[PDB]
Amino acid sequence: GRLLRGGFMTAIYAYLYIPIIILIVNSFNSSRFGINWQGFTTKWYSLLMNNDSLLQAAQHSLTMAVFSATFATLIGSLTAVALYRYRFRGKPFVSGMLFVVMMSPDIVMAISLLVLFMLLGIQLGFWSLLFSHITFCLPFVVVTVYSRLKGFDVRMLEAAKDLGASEFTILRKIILPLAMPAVAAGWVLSFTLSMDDVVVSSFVTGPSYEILPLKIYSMVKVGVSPEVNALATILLVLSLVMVIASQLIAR
Amino acid sequence: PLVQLAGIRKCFDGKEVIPQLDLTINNGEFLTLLGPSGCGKTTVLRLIAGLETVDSGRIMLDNEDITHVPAENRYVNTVFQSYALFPHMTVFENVAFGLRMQKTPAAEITPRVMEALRMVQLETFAQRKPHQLSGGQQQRVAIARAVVNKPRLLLLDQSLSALDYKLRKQMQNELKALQRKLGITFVFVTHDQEEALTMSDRIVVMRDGRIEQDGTPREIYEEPKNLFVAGFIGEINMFNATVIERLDEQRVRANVEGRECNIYVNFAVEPGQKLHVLLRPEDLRVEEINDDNHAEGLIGYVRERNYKGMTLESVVELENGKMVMVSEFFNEDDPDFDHSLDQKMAINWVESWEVVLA
Amino acid sequence: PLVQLAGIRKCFDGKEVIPQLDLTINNGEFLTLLGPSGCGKTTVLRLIAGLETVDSGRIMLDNEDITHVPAENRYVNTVFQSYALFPHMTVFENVAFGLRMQKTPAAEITPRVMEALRMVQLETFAQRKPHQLSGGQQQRVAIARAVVNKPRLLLLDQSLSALDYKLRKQMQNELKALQRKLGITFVFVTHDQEEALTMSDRIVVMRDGRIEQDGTPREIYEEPKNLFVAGFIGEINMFNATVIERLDEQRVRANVEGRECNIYVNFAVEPGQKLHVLLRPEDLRVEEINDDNHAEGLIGYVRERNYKGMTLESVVELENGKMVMVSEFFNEDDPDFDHSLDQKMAINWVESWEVVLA
Amino acid sequence: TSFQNVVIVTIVGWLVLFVFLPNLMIIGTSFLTRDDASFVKMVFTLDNYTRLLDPLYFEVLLHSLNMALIATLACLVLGYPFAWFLAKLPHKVRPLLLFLLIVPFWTNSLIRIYGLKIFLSTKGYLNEFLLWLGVIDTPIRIMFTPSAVIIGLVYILLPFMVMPLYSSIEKLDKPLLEAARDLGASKLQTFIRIIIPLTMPGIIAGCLLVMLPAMGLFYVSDLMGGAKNLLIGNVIKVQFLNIRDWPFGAATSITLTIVMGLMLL
Amino acid sequence: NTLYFYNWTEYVPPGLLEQFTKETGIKVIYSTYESNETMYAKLKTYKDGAYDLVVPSTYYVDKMRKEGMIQKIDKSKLTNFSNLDPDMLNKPFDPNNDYSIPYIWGATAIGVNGDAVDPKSVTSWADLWKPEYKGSLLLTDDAREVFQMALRKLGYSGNTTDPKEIEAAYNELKKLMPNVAAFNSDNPANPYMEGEVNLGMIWNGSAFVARQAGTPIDVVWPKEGGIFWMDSLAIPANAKNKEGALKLINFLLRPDVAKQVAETIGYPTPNLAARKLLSPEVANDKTLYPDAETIKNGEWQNDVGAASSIYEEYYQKLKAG
Ligand SMILES: Nc1ncnc2c1ncn2[C@@H]1O[C@H](COP(=O)(O)OP(=O)(O)OP(=O)(O)O)[C@@H](O)[C@H]1O
Ligand SMILES: Nc1ncnc2c1ncn2[C@@H]1O[C@H](COP(=O)(O)OP(=O)(O)OP(=O)(O)O)[C@@H](O)[C@H]1O
Ligand SMILES: [Mg+2]
Ligand SMILES: [Mg+2]
Repeated sequence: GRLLRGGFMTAIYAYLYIPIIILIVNSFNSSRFGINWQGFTTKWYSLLMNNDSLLQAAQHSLTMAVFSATFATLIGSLTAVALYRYRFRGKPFVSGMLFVVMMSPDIVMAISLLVLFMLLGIQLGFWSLLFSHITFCLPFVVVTVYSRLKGFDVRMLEAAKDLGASEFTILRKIILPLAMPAVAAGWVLSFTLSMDDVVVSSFVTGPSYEILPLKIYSMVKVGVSPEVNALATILLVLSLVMVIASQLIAR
Repeated sequence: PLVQLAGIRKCFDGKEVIPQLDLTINNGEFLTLLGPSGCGKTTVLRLIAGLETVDSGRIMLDNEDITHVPAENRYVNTVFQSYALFPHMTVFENVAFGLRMQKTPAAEITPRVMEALRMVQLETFAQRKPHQLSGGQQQRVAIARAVVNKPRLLLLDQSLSALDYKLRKQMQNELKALQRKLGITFVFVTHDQEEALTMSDRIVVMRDGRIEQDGTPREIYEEPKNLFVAGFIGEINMFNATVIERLDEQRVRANVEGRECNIYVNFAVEPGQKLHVLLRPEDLRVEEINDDNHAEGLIGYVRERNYKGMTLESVVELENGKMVMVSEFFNEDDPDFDHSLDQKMAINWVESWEVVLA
Repeated sequence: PLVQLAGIRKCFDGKEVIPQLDLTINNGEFLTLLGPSGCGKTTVLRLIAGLETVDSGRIMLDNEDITHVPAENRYVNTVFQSYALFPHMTVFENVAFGLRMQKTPAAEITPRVMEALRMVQLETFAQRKPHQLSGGQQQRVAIARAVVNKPRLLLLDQSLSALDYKLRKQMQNELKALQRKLGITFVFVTHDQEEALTMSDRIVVMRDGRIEQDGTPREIYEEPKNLFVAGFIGEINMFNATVIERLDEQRVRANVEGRECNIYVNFAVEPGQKLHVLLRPEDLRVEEINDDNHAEGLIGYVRERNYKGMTLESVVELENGKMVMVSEFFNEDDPDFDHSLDQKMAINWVESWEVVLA
Repeated sequence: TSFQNVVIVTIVGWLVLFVFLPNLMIIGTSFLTRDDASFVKMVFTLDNYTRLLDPLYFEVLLHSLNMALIATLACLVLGYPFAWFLAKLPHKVRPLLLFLLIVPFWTNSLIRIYGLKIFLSTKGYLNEFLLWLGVIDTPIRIMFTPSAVIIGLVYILLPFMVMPLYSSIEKLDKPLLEAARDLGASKLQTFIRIIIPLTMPGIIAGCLLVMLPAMGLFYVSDLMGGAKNLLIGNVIKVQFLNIRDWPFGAATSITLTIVMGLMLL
Repeated sequence: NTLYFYNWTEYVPPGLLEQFTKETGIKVIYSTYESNETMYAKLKTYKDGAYDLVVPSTYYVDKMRKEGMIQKIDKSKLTNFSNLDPDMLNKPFDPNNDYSIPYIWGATAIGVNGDAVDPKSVTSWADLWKPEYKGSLLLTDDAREVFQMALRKLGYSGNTTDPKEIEAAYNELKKLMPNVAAFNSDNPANPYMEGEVNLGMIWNGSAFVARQAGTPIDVVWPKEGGIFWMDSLAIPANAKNKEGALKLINFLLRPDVAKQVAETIGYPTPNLAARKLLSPEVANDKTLYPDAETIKNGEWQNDVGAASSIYEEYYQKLKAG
């Protein structure tokens, strides 16, 4: 009984991790189309450390993901709380715009927003990318937090109001910890959405704010060298060490 | 007059729970509310506090209109029935929540919290989560959380139900001492009638939102005003009487369960009315009647006993076919025939002890 | 012997909660469990049910081992304290959940559910969700959900606490009628002691996981065995006595609170011992003494009188510096005599009505 | 009341600025005419909608809906038991495993698909392994078939079903489950009558978040299963970037959104 | 000043650009794009953004002269214009190299895996229509290449601009569908290294790179012809720094720079003074660098007005059979 459950969980983990090991191994092959092993080499890493035009793409993408995810989770959490508890004139109008965003073919957005920014005078670059990375990634956090909020126990809210609790403090202390997993899920989902975007950013960016996925997609002409595998291994190692530090230090 | 409720009316989904209600609460008063299990008692407490509002009427506190002021702006506190307890905090944070939100300086947060915890005999459970405690402990934590502050109006709704008798006496004395020393007004909701009668100085009985009787805890027992407030406070046995002759200005002759006798009536009466005579179980005396002849006393047969502690409840059936509910003290070590079953029995009452109603 | 518990021991988070236990529950029995608010009664009730398996020990139901047989296979039912009530189902569905889960024919579901609801006086609340009800109505639904399956063993955890007096009497009568008619075994845990004595056949008092005394509803109140069982079951006064000399057996001379008197002791006693003499408040007689000379009685002054319904509590302090308790009927009101205040009076008992402990 | 007012005003203003105004331009464009060197001209026509009556567009819409529903159901079936099993593990381990599930998803999708194609191809590692140990005499061909499209969609869109489900499962109330088990229940009946009615919001949220994005993934499907079948994404992309008929693309997008909204009732 | 470069990601090697900065103070800020269509749309819409040097295709060097989006290249001060093969110089899509300068060229042809299929068994385009090749052909996913395959099989020109001829091409392509196994969306060499497909369309440079990794993929020149393509350098007609761009072109026209570029990526180079410096076996490989008459009497993908819509609509209809 325990054995079957473990087999299921390890089967899914294998399904999600067995290509990553292949990429890590092929980061050391000598073939530029890794389908077979042709020797052990470290040429690709030395090439990467000297490229000085792909590293900046990684840094820009990381900063974009962090800032976009933080503001998106904050605004989405406040939106979900507002829809569930607060009372104002029109909620259906607010709800419908999120659905329209979730159904935009991702090509029409990159043109409508581009025309809008030129009309408004916003310079293309950091700010234009952020204002488009927050707009989407919003329905996902709104939906998650609204799903978590439903079924809430109003006895706690009533007791907190009875003891004296302004909206800010009751929100924070009573609702934020009791709905924390939804917030964390929203943060990670927003982070992973702000790294695979290639269509909106290619239009709403400017001459110098190049990001990493654009480079990978444009390498399709000359073939994708194991350089990007070397970059992916480094980023994976950083992600793993960050959490093995966070868990061990405090919790 | 600390709190005044005038014309307050409340309906839930189109049905009435409080049609009309006029009530006044003063300073330094212990007021208890009693009712027939579902009339309305938590609705009134929530209306007084900042919870659900009122359809029509007026609420006044310190001669100020507060009917449209929310919670977190009224100086009242409440103890719930479902133990509204924060599940992600220790006992200490639960108790200190109220102190923290009124910007209490950080020096005296701990001594006051530990004082309250010592009051409820839970000083050793400071760092334990609510899901690691039991019912009485959770209830005591709720009491402590409500009484840490210094509110002028404290509403308690079944705050002493999950404790044992010996500990309930200590908590009654604790609350009484707090009220005497400080000056907090109390609104106490309970169903244990003896605790209500011992502990308080006004008792209000309700029935479907109607105030049926309001008075000091002695008129509730000694002098009932309707027939409902007489058969609700305790055990009572009702006798039907027909007035015969007006003897004196305080004495009337009446035929009651078929025997002519003398009763005390203090209102206008005319031969031809049907009156209710009310007596208590502990006011009736019983005597053995071996002789066949019977005079000046009801005849009956004792059927069973109960032995409910210090008292021996006794049921005696009359030839008419009605119970009487006779009560006494159980003296087991006394051998002078304390108990005997299946015998003819006589019951009498001392005059000027009954209660007369129309 | 329907259920046998041998050697049950359970520890929570490394601390002992139930150290050791040996219990036997028979057929057609009413067993009541009393303890001081933290003793471990509901953990015992859970151990009986399929929930909360044991760390070590053994349980038989008839002659078969259930100690590792899970729930859903034991034929016991429970009435919870927190009213474990489904919020997405109506009252009707809550009641009929159990009936449907054992594959009952679809014809008999409705009459059985309606009979169960008529027993609890909630026929009109058939199509209302739980959150629209009050505490008492929710508890009545909780009783009805467990009753309607007709189980062999029924466990109740404070199932008559949220009601008023008159309805509580009706539910007590109804449960007793069911037990007499069908043959169910009841394990009922409650804190109201008068109800515990009036409706039970075996009473088990517990403290810190220990079975302190098991006996009939009379042996608890008349002849306690321990000093803890004497200070937990009611009000009591304890005096210190020293034996002087032993008269003819079943009679011993002793000095208690400065007065030499007779006490009935039925075991071996040597001179110089210190014994406890316990008396109940109703077994003392208080008599006025206007004359300065005092003989045959302890002398003291009354300090306050309390009006508890149908009685008149009074506390008297001796010259020694100790407060003792005296009780008598107060509906002796409308008398000539029988009212007084701070004076000098004597306390005397009736002989052979005491309880003596080592 | 000031805090609520500020929150509401901010939420409405952001949405109006960044969602309403572009959509008004889209609607205005959908009723206009194609012109070179301006992308649009000032002529009011209804032909950009009456050209949607050919069977091609309805057929591609049906095919897209079919693939999306299959991927959604497969993710549900493969993910609900995963969340249920993980909800039983000790409290210390849970967040670590939650994060280890998502750390593979923090790498570029194209590289991940390249890894999968290396894995499952004819001359891939799986076939060589299953050949040198015996069994599988001829290579097993799985690529360039409709099944590979489903495998890729699941490989891309699994967490979007897991996390909303785990959030809903974690909050389940223990006393209700204990009461059910005590009233003579069983595992199947507890699942049917209690857990699902109390977890339905999580299922609905996950289904929306796996289905609606699935209609925009036309690049993973193209890689993993050829281009032998068309999808709506390719139609709009060629209408915008290859034929350069912007009004017609706007019309197709608006009709797609209206149909998808009405389908959900 | 500074220079803006709009190109594919790795088309000009890194480190090679460092010597341009060392020799001349100009520093290059590099911006990249996914496809030519995105380049056209982004350049046309965002007029405020100014780029300094862009690399279009043979189609899009045309369509950008008639609409002013491109500028004349002053060839007087390109001192290395001699080092370029005259065959690629003058073509009908740029009349006198006034608006473009060739950078990288190539061809499309039949690629055959010699391990499983005999290279000499197939010799022309029409042999892909034989019924034995069912479910084993790879085709490129762009309308003009497939329609050019069909048109050269029939005997017409690539830019036919006559609807009747496109109809015959569509009818002929409808018969090829039972043979197609996949339409390729990424690098042509990628589907062949996994063994999914053993015969079909391929680029010659991709075949060279694939052979340099252990997979014997031979390329056979179809008798009907080969479909040619090339990329060019041009100036985007709104540029703040024109001298920097026109110096960068000169730097890229050097012999050693061209040899490095042709070494790091296998695609043929148009410098004649640079292919001599390459390896003896690379320059003489007949498929990579075909003989002169085939190149000069070749087909180049010029621009046809208003008929590209027909090609794309037909490519849409043909897939959804
Ligand atoms: N949310 C509600 N919706 C509709 N009716 C309600 C609601 N809450 C209570 N009622 C009804 O109000 C009436 C009494 O309200 P309430 O709960 O305050 O009575 P109570 O006497 O204070 O509680 P208890 O019975 O425990 O003493 C009940 O008939 C109850 O069914
Ligand atoms: N989850 C728990 N973890 C650790 N200790 C617990 C836990 N639950 C209860 N205890 C301890 O069990 C003891 C009481 O056990 P139990 O709940 O069986 O009796 P009880 O509920 O207090 O009886 P009553 O309801 O009459 O007050 C308390 O010391 C309490 O702190
Ligand atoms: Mg209540
Ligand atoms: Mg309990």
